[PDB]
Amino acid sequence: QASTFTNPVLWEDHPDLEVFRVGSVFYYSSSTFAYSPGAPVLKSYDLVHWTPVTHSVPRLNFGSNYDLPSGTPGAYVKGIWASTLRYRRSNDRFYWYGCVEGRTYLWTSPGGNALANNGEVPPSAWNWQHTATIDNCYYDAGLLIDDDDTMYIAYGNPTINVAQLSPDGTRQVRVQQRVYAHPQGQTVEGARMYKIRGNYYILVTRPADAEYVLRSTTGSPFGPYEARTLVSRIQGPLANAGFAHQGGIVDAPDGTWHYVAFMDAYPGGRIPVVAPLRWTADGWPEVVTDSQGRWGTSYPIPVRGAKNATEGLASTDLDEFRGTRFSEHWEWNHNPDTSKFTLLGGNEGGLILRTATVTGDLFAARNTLTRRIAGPKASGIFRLDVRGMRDGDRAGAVLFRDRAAYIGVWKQGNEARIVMVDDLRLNEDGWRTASTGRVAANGPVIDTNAQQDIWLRIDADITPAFGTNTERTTTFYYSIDGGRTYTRLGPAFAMTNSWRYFTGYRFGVFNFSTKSLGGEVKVKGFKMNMIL
Repeated sequence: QASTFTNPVLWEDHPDLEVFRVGSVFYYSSSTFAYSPGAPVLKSYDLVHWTPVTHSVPRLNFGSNYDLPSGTPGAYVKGIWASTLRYRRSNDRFYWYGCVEGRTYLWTSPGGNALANNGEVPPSAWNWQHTATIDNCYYDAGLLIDDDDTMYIAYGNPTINVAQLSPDGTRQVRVQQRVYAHPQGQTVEGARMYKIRGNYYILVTRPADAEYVLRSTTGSPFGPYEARTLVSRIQGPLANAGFAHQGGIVDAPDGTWHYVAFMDAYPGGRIPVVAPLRWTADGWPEVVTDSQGRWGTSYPIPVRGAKNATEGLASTDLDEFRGTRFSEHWEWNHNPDTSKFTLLGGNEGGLILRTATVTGDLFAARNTLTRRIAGPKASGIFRLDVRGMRDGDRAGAVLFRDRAAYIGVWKQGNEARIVMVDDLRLNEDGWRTASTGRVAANGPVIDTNAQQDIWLRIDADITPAFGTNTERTTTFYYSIDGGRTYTRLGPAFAMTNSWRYFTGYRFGVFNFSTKSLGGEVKVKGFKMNMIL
């Protein structure tokens, strides 16, 4: 058995993390902006091996922009920002709170008696429902369920506030403003709140390079709070990925604490790293560094020999869209038009994407289905049947972000042709479309037999390059011999290192029309291979 682990623990974009433990299970909640479903939950038995198990927000309920009714700016880079999740033992219910455009939304799910089953939730038990809307802006919320079952939320920017909730968690009953302000006027945010051995602690970030630990000086959850540095511009564990910051702390079954932070590993996104904590005699947590004062590239494993938790498909497992619902790896760009896709299900599987939007702009198209890229290098392959495309349809495999490119098929009259398109751009100023794309290369006309089984492959390099002037490249390929041989199409595509869109690069499949609705493609399957 492995006795150590290496950082990062998961090389996939899961930002604004919250972590906690129920029995033997660790849970991890991340932010997802306008991707739908939102607010994924991952589980691990050891803080190292994570698997996605549910989403707290099955359809984004924050207004009609989230349905992408009429093109950009839609709700791009709005939606779910840093939010919070905890498990309530007393009623066996998970509570997810997230502030979206000035209001805070509560989504809850029963836990299938998790408290009594060592923290396990049966897959069939998850059932997330919109439970309340609180008309308070809990920006960068951190929920605490206190030992007496009173619920508190720390929040704010650039100073921290603490609100007390009603017993059912649906309204605010008390608030203390400005429980912490930095004495040199520095901005703090990213609150996570804890009750630990009789005391209240709040973890906050100084964006985007430091984490401070606050502790209540009075013993009251309303503070006031004083601060110590947890990390500040710490080196490691990865180069060209900004600094470890934000995240949260959690204890293992053996009682040892750990700090789970994330790095700005653009162009891949923001990815978790883990370090042990020790506690000073006066009750402050400190990061255990390597012998050189760095966040270690490797540490002892927090929990040893724990079977991984194969609850559904792994990130790199072939997915032929079998059974009743999407695996937890998939999220749509904005809420999907549910009338325009079909998960066929059963042993054969297959996903039908009927065109949902008439547009010349990929960023305006409904029903683009996306998933995270695993780093540092990965190949995403989609296998399609495109015989059902109609005149004016465009469909394919997209490397999806604010600067995007795809390999796809364009159906014009009775001609289906493979194309590579680049220069698909959203303006960072307001997220309106800047460019609807350039056909960088034409591939072959494909006959009906090739249309029946076309494989489109994206080789993405997400090796961190944040804060450098080196842009990583992605290359595109197609196969019309059943995935045996691939042909490179088009130039290498340079990827942006910008943080402004927040979400990392993703693999996606899209299908829209420039002329009229009616056509469809079938996605037979997707596979991600790690490029070693």
